[PDB]
Amino acid sequence: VQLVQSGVTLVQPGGSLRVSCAASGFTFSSYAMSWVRQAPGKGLEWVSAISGLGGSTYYADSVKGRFTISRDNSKNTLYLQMNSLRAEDTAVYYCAKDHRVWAAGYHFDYWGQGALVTVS
Amino acid sequence: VQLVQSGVTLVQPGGSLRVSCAASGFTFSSYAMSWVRQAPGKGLEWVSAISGLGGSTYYADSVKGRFTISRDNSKNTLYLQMNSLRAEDTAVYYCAKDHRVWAAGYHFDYWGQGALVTVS
Amino acid sequence: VQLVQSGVTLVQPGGSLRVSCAASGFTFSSYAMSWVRQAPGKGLEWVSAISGLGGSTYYADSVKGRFTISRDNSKNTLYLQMNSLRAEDTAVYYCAKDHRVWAAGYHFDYWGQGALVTVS
Amino acid sequence: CNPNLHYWTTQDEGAAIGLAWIPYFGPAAEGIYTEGIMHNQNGLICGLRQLANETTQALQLFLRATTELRTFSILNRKAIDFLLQRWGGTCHILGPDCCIEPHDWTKNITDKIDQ
Amino acid sequence: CNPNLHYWTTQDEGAAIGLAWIPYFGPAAEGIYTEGIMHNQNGLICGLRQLANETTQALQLFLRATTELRTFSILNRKAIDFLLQRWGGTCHILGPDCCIEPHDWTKNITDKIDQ
Amino acid sequence: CNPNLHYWTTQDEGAAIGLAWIPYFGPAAEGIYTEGIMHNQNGLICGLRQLANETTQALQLFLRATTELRTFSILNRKAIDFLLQRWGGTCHILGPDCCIEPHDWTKNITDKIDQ
Amino acid sequence: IPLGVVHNNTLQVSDIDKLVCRDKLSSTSQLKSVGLNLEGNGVATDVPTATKRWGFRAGVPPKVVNYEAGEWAENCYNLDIKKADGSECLPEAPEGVRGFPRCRYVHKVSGTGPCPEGYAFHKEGAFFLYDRLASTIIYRSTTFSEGVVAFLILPETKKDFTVTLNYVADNFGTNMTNFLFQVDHLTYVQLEPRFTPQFLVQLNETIYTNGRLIWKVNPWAFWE
Amino acid sequence: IPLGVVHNNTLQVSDIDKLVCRDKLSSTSQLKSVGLNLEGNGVATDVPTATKRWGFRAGVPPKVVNYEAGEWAENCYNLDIKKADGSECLPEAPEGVRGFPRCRYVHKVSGTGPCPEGYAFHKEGAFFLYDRLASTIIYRSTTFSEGVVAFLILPETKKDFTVTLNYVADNFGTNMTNFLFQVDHLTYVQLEPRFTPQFLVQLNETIYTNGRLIWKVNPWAFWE
Amino acid sequence: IPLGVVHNNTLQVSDIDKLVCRDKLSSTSQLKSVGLNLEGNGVATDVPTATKRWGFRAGVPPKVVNYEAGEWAENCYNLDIKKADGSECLPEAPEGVRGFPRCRYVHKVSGTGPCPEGYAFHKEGAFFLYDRLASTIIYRSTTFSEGVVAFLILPETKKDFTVTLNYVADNFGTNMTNFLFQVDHLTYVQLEPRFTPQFLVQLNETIYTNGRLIWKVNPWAFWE
Amino acid sequence: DIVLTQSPSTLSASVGDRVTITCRASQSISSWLAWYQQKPGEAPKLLISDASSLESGVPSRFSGSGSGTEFTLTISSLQPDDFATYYCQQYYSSPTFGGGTKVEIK
Amino acid sequence: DIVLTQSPSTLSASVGDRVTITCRASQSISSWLAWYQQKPGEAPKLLISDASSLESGVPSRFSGSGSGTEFTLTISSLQPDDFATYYCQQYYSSPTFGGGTKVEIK
Amino acid sequence: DIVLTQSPSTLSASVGDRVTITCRASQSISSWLAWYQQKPGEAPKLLISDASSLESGVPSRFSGSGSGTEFTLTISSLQPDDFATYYCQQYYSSPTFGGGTKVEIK
Ligand SMILES: *[C@@H]1O[C@H](CO)[C@@H](O[C@@H]2O[C@H](CO)[C@@H](O[C@@H]3O[C@H](CO[C@H]4O[C@H](CO)[C@@H](O)[C@H](O)[C@@H]4O)[C@@H](O)[C@H](O[C@H]4O[C@H](CO)[C@@H](O)[C@H](O)[C@@H]4O)[C@@H]3O)[C@H](O)[C@H]2NC(C)=O)[C@H](O)[C@H]1NC(C)=O
Ligand SMILES: *[C@@H]1O[C@H](CO)[C@@H](O[C@@H]2O[C@H](CO)[C@@H](O[C@@H]3O[C@H](CO[C@H]4O[C@H](CO)[C@@H](O)[C@H](O)[C@@H]4O)[C@@H](O)[C@H](O[C@H]4O[C@H](CO)[C@@H](O)[C@H](O)[C@@H]4O)[C@@H]3O)[C@H](O)[C@H]2NC(C)=O)[C@H](O)[C@H]1NC(C)=O
Ligand SMILES: *[C@@H]1O[C@H](CO)[C@@H](O[C@@H]2O[C@H](CO)[C@@H](O[C@@H]3O[C@H](CO[C@H]4O[C@H](CO)[C@@H](O)[C@H](O)[C@@H]4O)[C@@H](O)[C@H](O[C@H]4O[C@H](CO)[C@@H](O)[C@H](O)[C@@H]4O)[C@@H]3O)[C@H](O)[C@H]2NC(C)=O)[C@H](O)[C@H]1NC(C)=O
Ligand SMILES: *[C@@H]1O[C@H](CO)[C@@H](O[C@@H]2O[C@H](CO)[C@@H](O)[C@H](O)[C@H]2NC(C)=O)[C@H](O)[C@H]1NC(C)=O
Ligand SMILES: *[C@@H]1O[C@H](CO)[C@@H](O[C@@H]2O[C@H](CO)[C@@H](O)[C@H](O)[C@H]2NC(C)=O)[C@H](O)[C@H]1NC(C)=O
Ligand SMILES: *[C@@H]1O[C@H](CO)[C@@H](O[C@@H]2O[C@H](CO)[C@@H](O)[C@H](O)[C@H]2NC(C)=O)[C@H](O)[C@H]1NC(C)=O
Ligand SMILES: *[C@@H]1O[C@H](CO)[C@@H](O)[C@H](O)[C@H]1NC(C)=O
Ligand SMILES: *[C@@H]1O[C@H](CO)[C@@H](O)[C@H](O)[C@H]1NC(C)=O
Ligand SMILES: *[C@@H]1O[C@H](CO)[C@@H](O)[C@H](O)[C@H]1NC(C)=O
Ligand SMILES: *[C@@H]1O[C@H](CO)[C@@H](O)[C@H](O)[C@H]1NC(C)=O
Ligand SMILES: *[C@@H]1O[C@H](CO)[C@@H](O)[C@H](O)[C@H]1NC(C)=O
Ligand SMILES: *[C@@H]1O[C@H](CO)[C@@H](O)[C@H](O)[C@H]1NC(C)=O
Repeated sequence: VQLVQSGVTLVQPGGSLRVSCAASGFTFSSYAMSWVRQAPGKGLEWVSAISGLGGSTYYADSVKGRFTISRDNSKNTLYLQMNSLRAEDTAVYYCAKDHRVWAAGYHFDYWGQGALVTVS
Repeated sequence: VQLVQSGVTLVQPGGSLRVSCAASGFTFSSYAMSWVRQAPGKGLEWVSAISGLGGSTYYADSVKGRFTISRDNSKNTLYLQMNSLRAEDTAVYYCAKDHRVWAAGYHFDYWGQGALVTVS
Repeated sequence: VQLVQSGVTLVQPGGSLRVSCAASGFTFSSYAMSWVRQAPGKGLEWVSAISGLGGSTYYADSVKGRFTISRDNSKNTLYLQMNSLRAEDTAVYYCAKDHRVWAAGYHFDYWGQGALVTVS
Repeated sequence: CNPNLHYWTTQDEGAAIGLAWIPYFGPAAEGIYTEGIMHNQNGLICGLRQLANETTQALQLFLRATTELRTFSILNRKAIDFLLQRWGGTCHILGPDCCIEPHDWTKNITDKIDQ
Repeated sequence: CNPNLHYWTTQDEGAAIGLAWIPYFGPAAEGIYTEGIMHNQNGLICGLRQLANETTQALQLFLRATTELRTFSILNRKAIDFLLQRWGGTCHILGPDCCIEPHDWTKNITDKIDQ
Repeated sequence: CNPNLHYWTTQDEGAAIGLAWIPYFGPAAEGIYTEGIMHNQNGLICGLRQLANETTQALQLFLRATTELRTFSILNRKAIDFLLQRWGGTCHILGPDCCIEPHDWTKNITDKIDQ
Repeated sequence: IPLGVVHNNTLQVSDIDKLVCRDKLSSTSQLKSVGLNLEGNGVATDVPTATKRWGFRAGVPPKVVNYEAGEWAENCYNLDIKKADGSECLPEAPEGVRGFPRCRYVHKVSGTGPCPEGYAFHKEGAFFLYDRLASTIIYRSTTFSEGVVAFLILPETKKDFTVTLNYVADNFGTNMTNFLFQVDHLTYVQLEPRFTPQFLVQLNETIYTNGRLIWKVNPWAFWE
Repeated sequence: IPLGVVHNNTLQVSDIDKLVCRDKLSSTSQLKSVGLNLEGNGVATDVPTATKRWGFRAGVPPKVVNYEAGEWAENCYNLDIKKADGSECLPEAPEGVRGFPRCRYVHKVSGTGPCPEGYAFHKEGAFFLYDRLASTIIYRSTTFSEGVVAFLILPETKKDFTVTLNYVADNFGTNMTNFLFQVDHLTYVQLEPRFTPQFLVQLNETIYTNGRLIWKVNPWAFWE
Repeated sequence: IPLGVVHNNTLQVSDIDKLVCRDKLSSTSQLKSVGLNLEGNGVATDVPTATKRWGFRAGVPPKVVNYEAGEWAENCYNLDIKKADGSECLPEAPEGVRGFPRCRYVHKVSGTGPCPEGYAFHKEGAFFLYDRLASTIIYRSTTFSEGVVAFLILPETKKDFTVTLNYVADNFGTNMTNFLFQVDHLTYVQLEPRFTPQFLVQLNETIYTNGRLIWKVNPWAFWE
Repeated sequence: DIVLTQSPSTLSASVGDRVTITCRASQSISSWLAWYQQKPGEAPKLLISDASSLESGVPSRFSGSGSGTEFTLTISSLQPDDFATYYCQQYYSSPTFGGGTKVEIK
Repeated sequence: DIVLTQSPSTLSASVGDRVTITCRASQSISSWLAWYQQKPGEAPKLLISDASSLESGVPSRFSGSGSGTEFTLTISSLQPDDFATYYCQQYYSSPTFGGGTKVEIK
Repeated sequence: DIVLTQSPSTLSASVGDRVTITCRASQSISSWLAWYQQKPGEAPKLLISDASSLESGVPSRFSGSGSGTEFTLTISSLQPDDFATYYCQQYYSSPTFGGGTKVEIK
């Protein structure tokens, strides 16, 4: 049931990056996944998420079109390519899963480690 | 509000031609246009016309498929390419506009000069 | 009203063949046609048939996808290309026509000669 | 069978109208229509009479599956079937299944090779 | 004519929802909707106002033929008309009627000829 | 989840009929149907069970916009969406967005250059 | 379903799996759905056979279709029927559906019979053709004709491609029917199969001259 | 029908036979069917004209259409009408159809008149716009507005693109109508053409202060 | 909506923006719209839960959909309900819609309750599956089952891809319901959740042996 | 398809007189007729819309009327300029013309 | 799917006799059965359509009948030529066959 | 669009006390609220689904409740570990957050 934050980095503005979050110890294809932001100095917000098998995807409005959710249920690995960066993009970004079965849900169970992605 | 007949010509049978009628002093895109025949020695008949913006077009049956209405609302200029000619094609051809607004109409306001187009 | 069996042959298993059945003395385009099997040592079964003009076609389940009905109403000639062969394919195959008019029917009128097609 | 084809259709062509399209300044009942006649060039109409009597079977069976009453989408669906036959999602311009004419491309290609 | 375009549409975009889609844990009456405003860039909205008053005629005539009440298939049908204009069943890549961009093909072709 | 798939469909295949298509020389009630069974090759059916429970959301939302009762055009519309993804009105045969196989064209081209 | 295409005034059915690059299809306006009469074929088109061409059965939904064009009608048919008790025999014509607009002749009929439960279908599985709609079922008080449907493409070439009677049923053909045309409530005629509309228009007019309850005569396509 | 396309905030009508390789169309989501108000044009939008914009005729089927989006309404209209005898004037709003959801103002009306047989159409052939549906016909007890329809593509750019009154009819404009707003059963007002909703809201409130049968005054687009 | 495709007996969901030249689609016959049961998943499928899986609400249009194929049913459901006064609880099943044709078991039910205004929906937002049609709403006197829908392509490979009970409601689960199976008007049973159809068929038959008002017992998927 | 019917084809008159024209067709029209005038080799002008609504620049000497199939025109007083050719113009369905009408003196 | 049932598979007889056959199936058919005949290595012929309508060239010695699932055949008088093989032919839904029937003497 | 409203933003307390939080929003929700907790630089955890259904590993000291727009939380007894940051989490339509809530002593 172990989750893996991988690729925290400081990248100049306008940059781009692919995070990957791995998992283990459960039926990853049989769950949803998401990405969630903690901007330091303040609170939380939901970004984006996925179906159980990569069909449906969901984004928040603030970064709609910029980012590209992605998954590998063969590796049971999560991914997120990301386009041009800004200041508010400076924040932690976790990978998590939902409490409901078959990826049709919200109200996350657990979290990973978080990657304070940043710009300069 | 001034209208311009341009290209009267005698062209051998089977010929082809593009008339253009210009305009001025009003909101040409906000009106319809048409082409109308006076065969000398006899009366009148309606040929063809256009929408306000070049979407819809209309023709009479006698020359359907032969002729090709055309317009330039940027120049506010009317046009009419014309295919193979015959005897009845020997006639005047005016350019005019309708009394209604937004090119959705008939019952013309004014006329131009007329071009006795002919064959030999 | 004369029917013609043409191409009886022994062809090794997995082979392929185009039978043709000709006709005469009636309005062949205004009738249906079919192919029908007599396995020696036992009885009958219906295979496949056609519309009056080559639009619609029909097959039995046992050879569905294998065989390819075909017709020439210009020559008033029937055809049947045939793909990979098996043991049960060892049998006579007649060409016949239906009693109803305009090829919309069954319950055949007549028969031809039959071609004991075979494998080895 | 009749050769003669005293037929009709509906007046829903293109350029046939001034402003008579207006709903109740228009008939809607008997003056929305079109007539016509032909004669049996090449046995053609008796051919399609045969065709329709042959059609009825597959028609009713293709129909029978649904529960819908008033069908209107069949003709579209036929067209899409045509295109999927033409266009399944992959093309082989050489494999004579995709039906393109690229042959004359070689004209400009040989024009370039003689450069 | 108005330049201003205080308009609306329906909330049937993509990513706008959590689980509120559930039928009766959802409004269905007044909270399924979307608003918006614009201003007349380039005479644009008065242009389309003209356009619609011009549309009405051919609309009602194209409509009048059928007997069907509640039309829903017109927009599809328009799209298929577009494609049949684009794709009748045969293409001429050179004959400027098929609208393909093969010009850059010659790049790899000249790369091969210099082999 | 069940692996087993004791399923059914409707008898609306192609060549399955003699003349039983005739309306009232046919059941229309219980004999228009088809059965079948499978077993869970590769976790497949539990996979699609998950899939459908995930589908329901976007389904009802895509549905909710209209007022129409008995929807029938969704599947077409899905197919047209597929093609517009494939075919928006312009193609880039090299730009890997149009999905054509012209690679073997170079075969005949090199056959011509060796002329 | 198949599909037939005009080309140089010769038709070509396009088998489905077969491929034809030669084809062309620029619009829906090239497409048409056409409804044909069973009068160009020379079948019987008389009131008796019109009874015999039909039957009843229940446990069948209604099934309806739309067509664009068709062919002018020599004859047509309409009904207003109940049972022996005076209870209706048929369904009610919904909205939209209307009588077939063209009818050189109308074989309008009334009367009653047993009318077993079901719907008025066709023996050979034909259709029942209304104003731009066809179906397999009759509705009351409505004009139609029996027919079939076609499906076509046309090219872009330059071609563009009344009367009332009355009758009464008698038990609806239970191996058994007497048919009676009506002139008025004190006039009828033993109907007879091989007699035409025109023959009986003459009959109407000649008795309409001659003072007007039942009478007799006491003793082939129309395109000619 | 034509079709207009957004491109760099300038519209382009695509004539049918004309060909544009430059176009692009990636989804139906790019397509929209939009219903417009006749208030952006500066026409009269008062209750009298609303009577005068319409007429009746029969022998016409009903004809209905669906739209996705539209424009917010300043004014709207609703009816509940019978004849002199107290017999209905209109058809019944079927299922699905509903009042137009947005109405800053509602010109709801009642009363009777001759109401000749037919249906409430529009003089200039406009539409009658309901909850995501429009048509050419009125139904009782329902909100709407007069309008037209558009058909569009949008690109993939990043833009995403109350009140109640009452009245009474008087014979429906047979060269003739008196109109009367209602405050209560013992209060009415000779309605007058050029007076606004807001003017008459002020009127309501000021008499609603002043103790409350008929009164008078005894003596231009809104985007400003 | 997504779309899943068979390929070598492994499914592949095609994300929308993603592009796959490898795909192939030769006909609509390759396409299918399939309706699934909530019995392959091992959920509760008993009469009590069947009450608990639903609720009411108004201000919601009805919403209907069509499917081609599905899965055979172990259990099914049907209703005929009124209120305490003896006034109906539900809408009426329109034409076309029919009971779900396959039912190894039928949990047919009657009775009454408060039945607050609205329509019988599903808690988790499932569907209500009828003869080749599904929807979100119940209609009276009709068989169905709860389920979902799929959307598929198939390749051109060579695979081609009873009972009645009775009950009575009791106030419809207002934190509260007694359920009672019926054998006859002088026989019922305190229904109990974990007991099967088969258990209660045995119960029927054994009391049907033993002379036949209320009784009790006084004390896991089926694919096994 | 529809064909107007000017009636008569020409007139002879004298200034100040009051003159009438009738115009007919095959099928009924809902007062959607218009009138025109021109001279021997001059571009025409609009006169009336709907056979009842005169236009700017039109002298009020004229008077159009009619309904359905039959339609009319009357001139109160004549003028030399008014001795030109006049025309009947359908715009209902096939926006066509017929012959026309003319004025004289002798 | 549907499967005929000839009954019996063969007969022994003698000329002039009167003989009957029955044919059955799984599901009901609306008198849409047909009969055939052939000989040891000869192409068949039609006999009856719908199990009641004989054909040209058919001797009236024969007599077909039946309905639903059960269907029949009777021969008034026998002949040497009539000692051949006969067949039952569904054409309702799956236009199939069953075994067949045969004649003998001993 | 919808915006939660934690109330208040922080607390000061002392162990064993009983403590309450309220959370609000703009529009009504059908008891589809959830709660969370984390610490200064630690990954959070789920606490309650639907504002009434606690989870495994959750101490029963907590108590969530509410309906519609207003929603709540109560703690029976405090702990040092329970002095962390807590959060209100919409998941109805826009699965969003608001500020959060905090604990202290002084
Ligand atoms: C797609 O998959 C989803 C999940 O991924 C399924 O949906 C959920 O499924 C679970 C389990 O099947 C459901 O859990 C059950 O919810 C009941 C509803 O309770 C409501 O009412 C109470 C009281 O008002 C509220 O407190 C509560 O928050 C809810 O609002 C619970 O009452 C059930 O609890 C009982 O049953 C369980 C199961 O044995 C026991 O362990 C408990 O102790 C208790 O006795 C139960 O927890 C959940 O409600 C579903 N919700 C949603 C939104 O889906 C879908 O079913 C599936 N798709 C389809 C079509 O089925
Ligand atoms: C699309 O654009 C078209 C025009 O391009 C609009 O349609 C026309 O719009 C004009 C002005 O809006 C209308 O003019 C008005 O017509 C009234 C109708 O009169 C009818 O009845 C009388 C009596 O029987 C007949 O004589 C007459 O011929 C008509 O048959 C007139 O009565 C009006 O006159 C009054 O108002 C004007 C305006 O202030 C005053 O100046 C006059 O003095 C008088 O008091 C007026 O002239 C015209 O009728 C419209 N017709 C058509 C066919 O469109 C469309 O409205 C627009 N599209 C949409 C959807 O609105
Ligand atoms: C498409 O083309 C098909 C044929 O290819 C047409 O259908 C057949 O057409 C023929 C001739 O038109 C029909 O023949 C007639 O059938 C009648 C029905 O009889 C039924 O009832 C009796 C008694 O129960 C049964 O014995 C019998 O088997 C049937 O079940 C017969 O009664 C008719 O016989 C009478 O008329 C003929 C014609 O003059 C006389 O010669 C006879 O002596 C007798 O008086 C007649 O034989 C046939 O029934 C049609 N069947 C089918 C299934 O099509 C279609 O009509 C055509 N398509 C359309 C739309 O019309
Ligand atoms: C039989 O023919 C007579 C005329 O020969 C029909 O009676 C006349 O029908 C015309 C039809 O337009 C009416 O205008 C006349 O008024 C009718 N005559 C009378 C006296 O009213 C009659 O309708 C025909 N049909 C029958 C009698 O059934
Ligand atoms: C005219 O205005 C008055 C108020 O100025 C309206 O009466 C009030 O309407 C509000 C609307 O929410 C109600 O809450 C009040 O209860 C109403 N007043 C009373 C005394 O009940 C009135 O409806 C308006 N329209 C009329 C009179 O036709
Ligand atoms: C309970 O079981 C009995 C039989 O054990 C059912 O009664 C019989 O049902 C069959 C069904 O075909 C009928 O043919 C019999 O006629 C029935 N018995 C009698 C005496 O009529 C009964 O329907 C079942 N259900 C109950 C009692 O609710
Ligand atoms: C490719 O070349 C072969 C001969 O080398 C020729 O027959 C074939 O037609 C060519 N391909 C096409 C599409 O013409
Ligand atoms: C083919 O070559 C001609 C000149 O030889 C050029 O004008 C034309 O554009 C070329 N074809 C295409 C499709 O570019
Ligand atoms: C064009 O050439 C490049 C290398 O020059 C090659 O990688 C590319 O695949 C070629 N285009 C296509 C469509 O194969
Ligand atoms: C009509 O006659 C046939 C036999 O010729 C018989 O089977 C049928 O039952 C009869 N009809 C009625 C209604 O009795
Ligand atoms: C209204 O007045 C016109 C003439 O101005 C007249 O033709 C019409 O008949 C009048 N309306 C009624 C209902 O009488
Ligand atoms: C059922 O119980 C809950 C609390 O457990 C209560 O909120 C609800 O109101 C009760 N139902 C009724 C109908 O009173």
